[PDB]
Amino acid sequence: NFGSQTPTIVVLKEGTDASQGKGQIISNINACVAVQEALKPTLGPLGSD
Amino acid sequence: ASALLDQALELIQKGIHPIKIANGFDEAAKLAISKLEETCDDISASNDELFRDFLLRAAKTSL
Repeated sequence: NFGSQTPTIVVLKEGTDASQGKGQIISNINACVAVQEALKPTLGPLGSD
Repeated sequence: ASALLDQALELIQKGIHPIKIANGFDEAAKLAISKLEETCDDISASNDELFRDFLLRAAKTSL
């Protein structure tokens, strides 16, 4: 009423990441599999550094 | 060290694992040290007059 715009009230702050859907927990698993790939060939005596 | 690395490049092309390459130089390095320790002669039996000359042999080599 005090303004012609009447902005819609967002729940969270601007810039907050996305939310529920399909692939949220899968991204966390793929993030762990990504870090797990770096430590993968370092296993055993015949590994690498 | 570059000579060991340059010769290791050809062996990586053949598909040898690097640990077998590294273990080979470790056994070869100790074997070469064990041979060179036997063949070299001792100079402590000589007197001080000749021991000074051995320093002159190495002094002219380093300068």
